[PDB]
Amino acid sequence: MMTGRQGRATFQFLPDEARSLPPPKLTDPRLAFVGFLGYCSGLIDNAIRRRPVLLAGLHRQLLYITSFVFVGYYLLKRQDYMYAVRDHDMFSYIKSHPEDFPEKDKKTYGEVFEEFHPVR
Amino acid sequence: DSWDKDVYPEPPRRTPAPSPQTSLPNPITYLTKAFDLLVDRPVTLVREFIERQHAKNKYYYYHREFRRVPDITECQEKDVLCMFEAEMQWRRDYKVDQEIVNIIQERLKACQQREGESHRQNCAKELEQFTQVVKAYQDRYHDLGAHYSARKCLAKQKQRMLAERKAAKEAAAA
Repeated sequence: MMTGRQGRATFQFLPDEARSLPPPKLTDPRLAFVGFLGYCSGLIDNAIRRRPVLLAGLHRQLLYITSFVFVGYYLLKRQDYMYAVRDHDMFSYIKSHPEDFPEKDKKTYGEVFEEFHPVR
Repeated sequence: DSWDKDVYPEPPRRTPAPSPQTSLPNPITYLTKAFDLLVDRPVTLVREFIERQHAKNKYYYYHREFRRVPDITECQEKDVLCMFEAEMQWRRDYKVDQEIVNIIQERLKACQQREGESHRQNCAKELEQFTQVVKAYQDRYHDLGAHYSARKCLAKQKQRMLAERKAAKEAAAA
């Protein structure tokens, strides 16, 4: 649905306006999980090739972790941008059409009549 | 004293004076003199020893008091922050009212045992109160269900009040 957005630069991974958003922290829980996935891929690499799982290829295990965290950082950066855009469009559209989104009239519970169904 | 005497009333005790007629001795009287010397006094010595220790390092605990908060009738629909405090206050009062019915029931049971074979007459003030509170408790909290809440309590009251004002209105037209 968010394809022909008015504020848009097509075929860009991270448009310019995304730089005005806070970056994901290097201690982001999502980023730690992505790194943990890289480590799991390293162990499975040893297992399928009948190498010692925990020790063999520490250099290889290091690049599995780094590549996942490197790719994960940018995907998270774009994930938070696309959700910022959705809210930005949602709020702008609400201002442009106030009649469609009126301020609800609030009545206390002392006056609103709710039926009572006894449990007997 | 331990408990407030007003909350748990007890009419004054009247112990009739002994008046022996037989020449034999009363075995209980001598046992009472042997129980109070080999049981009561030794137990009192230990307690007095224990009581002295407590007085050396007295420390207090207080009865938590809850500030009043707006009731469910003063909360806007779907206002969780205002509905949260109102609902929690209602739950506390429900617990308090449960114990009130326990205080009254405890008094009613005590009267039946204290008055003995004449309980069916001397226990008239308690039974009147017991029926008084139980009727009030039933109206406030009954048939609400396991998932009871302040909203359902408010709805039940509004059901009773409407059926009362309608009854009062149409009584004059009889």
